[PDB]
Amino acid sequence: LTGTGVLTESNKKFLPFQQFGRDIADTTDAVRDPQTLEILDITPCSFGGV
Amino acid sequence: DSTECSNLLLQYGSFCTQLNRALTGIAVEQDKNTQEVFAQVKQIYKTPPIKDFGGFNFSQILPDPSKPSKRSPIEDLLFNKVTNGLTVLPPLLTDEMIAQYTSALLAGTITSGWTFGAGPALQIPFPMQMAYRFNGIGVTQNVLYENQKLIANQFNSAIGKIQDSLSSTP
Amino acid sequence: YTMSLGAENSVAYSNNSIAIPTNFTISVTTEILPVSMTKTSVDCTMYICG
Amino acid sequence: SALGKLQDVVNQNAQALNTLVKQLSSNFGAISSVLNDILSRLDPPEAEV
Amino acid sequence: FCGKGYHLMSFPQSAPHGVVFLHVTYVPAQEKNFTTAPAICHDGKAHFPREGVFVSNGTHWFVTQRNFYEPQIITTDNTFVSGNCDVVIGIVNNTVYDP
Ligand SMILES: *[C@@H]1O[C@H](CO)[C@@H](O[C@@H]2O[C@H](CO)[C@@H](O)[C@H](O)[C@H]2NC(C)=O)[C@H](O)[C@H]1NC(C)=O
Ligand SMILES: *[C@@H]1O[C@H](CO)[C@@H](O[C@@H]2O[C@H](CO)[C@@H](O)[C@H](O)[C@H]2NC(C)=O)[C@H](O)[C@H]1NC(C)=O
Ligand SMILES: *[C@@H]1O[C@H](CO)[C@@H](O[C@@H]2O[C@H](CO)[C@@H](O)[C@H](O)[C@H]2NC(C)=O)[C@H](O)[C@H]1NC(C)=O
Ligand SMILES: *[C@@H]1O[C@H](CO)[C@@H](O[C@@H]2O[C@H](CO)[C@@H](O)[C@H](O)[C@H]2NC(C)=O)[C@H](O)[C@H]1NC(C)=O
Ligand SMILES: *[C@@H]1O[C@H](CO)[C@@H](O[C@@H]2O[C@H](CO)[C@@H](O)[C@H](O)[C@H]2NC(C)=O)[C@H](O)[C@H]1NC(C)=O
Ligand SMILES: *[C@@H]1O[C@H](CO)[C@@H](O)[C@H](O)[C@H]1NC(C)=O
Ligand SMILES: *[C@@H]1O[C@H](CO)[C@@H](O)[C@H](O)[C@H]1NC(C)=O
Repeated sequence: LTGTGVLTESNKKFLPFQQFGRDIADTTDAVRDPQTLEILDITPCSFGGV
Repeated sequence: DSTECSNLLLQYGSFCTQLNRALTGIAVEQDKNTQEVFAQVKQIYKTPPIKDFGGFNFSQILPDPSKPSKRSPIEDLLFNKVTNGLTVLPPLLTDEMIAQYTSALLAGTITSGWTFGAGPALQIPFPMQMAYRFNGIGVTQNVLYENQKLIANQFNSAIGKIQDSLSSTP
Repeated sequence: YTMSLGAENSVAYSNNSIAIPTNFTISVTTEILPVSMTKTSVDCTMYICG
Repeated sequence: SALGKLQDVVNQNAQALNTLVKQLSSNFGAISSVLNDILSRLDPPEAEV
Repeated sequence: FCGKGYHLMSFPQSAPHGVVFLHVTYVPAQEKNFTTAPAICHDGKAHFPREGVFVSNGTHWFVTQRNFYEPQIITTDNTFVSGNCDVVIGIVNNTVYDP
């Protein structure tokens, strides 16, 4: 799963079978990393108009 | 009826939902338009059986009871002179209902002037209503009261000319 | 049902009778009119291509 | 339902935005609806298509 | 345009993405039947109301403003003269008080 963003700690209660989270736009919203099995939140990097 | 075509069309997402939603918005907007234009009174007014309005003749614009549609002669002429997944939705108000609105508006303005548009309908004799309207344009009442027969004749001739002009112009 | 257009009223018209209000009601009614929408800007390049 | 007009304007704007967001999840006949997947799966000649 | 009835004044109120207008209107109430005439015949002169309308409570004729029943004695101050009584259809006979 390729993408760009800021990876932070998450407080979302992922069930054990659940791997990743998805938003309305079908982009990944959270991920469970291998080798640690901990739940990471994915937030897009800052952007806006100039 | 093609299943493969619908399967391919599923790739495009919710385009059909957008189109149907826009058409539904237009369809409800048409009924709303008709309500705003015609449903301006909550009271269905009726003219008295005797048509004594001080010489003023409203026969060409009042409903004709003889016709099945209960339409005025001018309204009858107007309705005569205007002639794959696609459906036409009928309007919420029928033509009879819109004609009944117009009849109520005509009866209210003939029997009560402008009073029914601002509150309860207050009856007033029609030559006196037209005298009020003459005051509204800066003309005294006596000008009308002394010329009431002439004004009534001019109004009747003008209405007849309206009917003739509508009938004879394509 | 066939909807009713309104309450039936027969105004008592005659050629020498008038109705004059002996009182009045001070009425206050609301009219709601939209003025503006939400100002949304869409970065076309970022929407299409990220 | 007194304030129905303003709520209708807000609902239409939010619904249009949500429809625009949801349109990103459609692949329009492509192999995937995710650009990252296509870029990490295919060479430029076919990823371009 | 500014509510139902005879418009007096309106008050604006701010709303989210809109405006709400409080339309204060005058609504006539408690109407009463009267017998009316276009003009009053007096001394062979036709009298017409300057601002109001001739009304009769059954036996006596008054002149009142058109939107509120305020009967007044028909005088030469609230009426004007135009012609004789032979032209107006429906003119009725009554005296016109001279102050
Ligand atoms: C009002 O106008 C109508 C039509 O303009 C008059 O009806 C006509 O009446 C005459 C005789 O009374 C007939 O010869 C015509 O054929 C009628 N025309 C139509 C179209 O019906 C009516 O008489 C007028 N007056 C009143 C009081 O209704
Ligand atoms: C003025 O008088 C007329 C008739 O004298 C009244 O009209 C009648 O009202 C009653 C009560 O609703 C009805 O049953 C009759 O059918 C009406 N007659 C007609 C010819 O319309 C009218 O209500 C009176 N107005 C006021 C304000 O008292
Ligand atoms: C005109 O209408 C008003 C109501 O809008 C009447 O005022 C009411 O009068 C009664 C008895 O006099 C009181 O019990 C009410 O409390 C009054 N209402 C208000 C809102 O003040 C008034 O009496 C009417 N006047 C005439 C001449 O009919
Ligand atoms: C019409 O109004 C007039 C004046 O308001 C009434 O005349 C008065 O009636 C009262 C009640 O009986 C008497 O006490 C007065 O002496 C009368 N004044 C005059 C100058 O006559 C009249 O009665 C009213 N008519 C009706 C049918 O209500
Ligand atoms: C109003 O008054 C006039 C004059 O006072 C009345 O006219 C008179 O009518 C009688 C009979 O109808 C005649 O004999 C007189 O010659 C008329 N006089 C004039 C000067 O025209 C008129 O009839 C009255 N109207 C009503 C409705 O009472
Ligand atoms: C290796 O990954 C597995 C999950 O497949 C995990 O249970 C294990 O703890 C990982 N080991 C190390 C040393 O990270
Ligand atoms: C009103 O009609 C009656 C007949 O019902 C008539 O006698 C009277 O003169 C008419 N009045 C006016 C002002 O037309």
